[PDB]
Amino acid sequence: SLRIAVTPTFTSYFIGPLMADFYARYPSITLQLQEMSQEKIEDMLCRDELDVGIAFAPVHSPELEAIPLLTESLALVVAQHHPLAVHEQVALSRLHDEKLVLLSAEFATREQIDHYCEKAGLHPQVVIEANSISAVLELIRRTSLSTLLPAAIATQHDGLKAISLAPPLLERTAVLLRRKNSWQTAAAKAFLHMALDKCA
Amino acid sequence: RGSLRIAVTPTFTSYFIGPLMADFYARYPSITLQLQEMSQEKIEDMLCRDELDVGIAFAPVHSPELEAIPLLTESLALVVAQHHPLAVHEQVALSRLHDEKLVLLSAEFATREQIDHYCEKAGLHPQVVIEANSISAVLELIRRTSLSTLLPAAIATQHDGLKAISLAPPLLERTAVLLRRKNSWQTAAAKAFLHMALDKCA
Repeated sequence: SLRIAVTPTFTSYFIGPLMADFYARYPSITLQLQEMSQEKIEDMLCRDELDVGIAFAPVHSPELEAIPLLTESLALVVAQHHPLAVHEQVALSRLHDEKLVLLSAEFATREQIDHYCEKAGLHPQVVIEANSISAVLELIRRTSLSTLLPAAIATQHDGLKAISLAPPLLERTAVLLRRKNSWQTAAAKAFLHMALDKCA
Repeated sequence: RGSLRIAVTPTFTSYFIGPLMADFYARYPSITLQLQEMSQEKIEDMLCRDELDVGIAFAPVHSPELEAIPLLTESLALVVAQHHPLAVHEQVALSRLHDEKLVLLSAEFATREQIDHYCEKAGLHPQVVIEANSISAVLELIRRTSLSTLLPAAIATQHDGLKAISLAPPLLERTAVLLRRKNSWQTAAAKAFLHMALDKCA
């Protein structure tokens, strides 16, 4: 009965493949996956309500151990018919003229976006906000709007492309979390190992 | 030149609201849009407090101060990947669920609540090997395995690698509804949105 929790960005590109592979390898293990804020993941782990979590550094809880997983970098994600979809990379200043669909303020990703946009002197117009990554992706594929999301998400979807931002806007280190000195089951350990191999 | 605050229950995020909002935006680019998926209860509550302009959920509505407009009928289907053994059929007997290993939404979702209730009622107790608090995650799991899930048939249409198999005796059918607080006049945008919502279901 492996209980997994991840911050919202991972749901859109990381966890699906990994869990599918794990299930295929170990069909007898019942899986539970929940996406939620990092704070809630850290708290639930402390209370042994979860076996493994996936979030970002820095971890706020001392009783938790963090193992670097990968680097997540924000890109301008657009549909193939977007004017900028022709480039592989674009200058950060381009954001000024972009009409964006973004995740709402309760998402850590949106918080970081605002902070670093402010820091870089960028204030693009946000015409649409949604509290769902899937909703944002749907909106971008059907319009000429763009969004700011981890580049890894575009790879998962055909009609979407991730445009790297010249001076990068946001880079974060994804981490695997587990409560220290509270030992793991064979399934949990296998899962952690699989998560690392996939990122190797 | 105004704003439009929309709320919808989870299933609509996966097939209905995306196309509708994209069309609305294209038609009225000057209107700022805000979309939030949440439980029906929270949608009804927020509407009563004028914290939303329009909501989409299901009958029956519990709040008297809200007006409901029938939108469409949502029926649960067995959603599988094209390589699923049953993907060859367009319809299967409900008894098939017994042998299915399912990936379902967790207990906090009304959709899961209804699934459990009607399965119990029909004398069906399929094995649930994976639970997730996200429709997207469920879909990704189904695409990559030979498991199946129970979701609105309309979702499969949106995804190529997925097929919705109709259930002989249906399992669950719900009336989707548009919600707006009565006697509290709507903006031009809100009214336009409602009309567009209906046209797309016409």
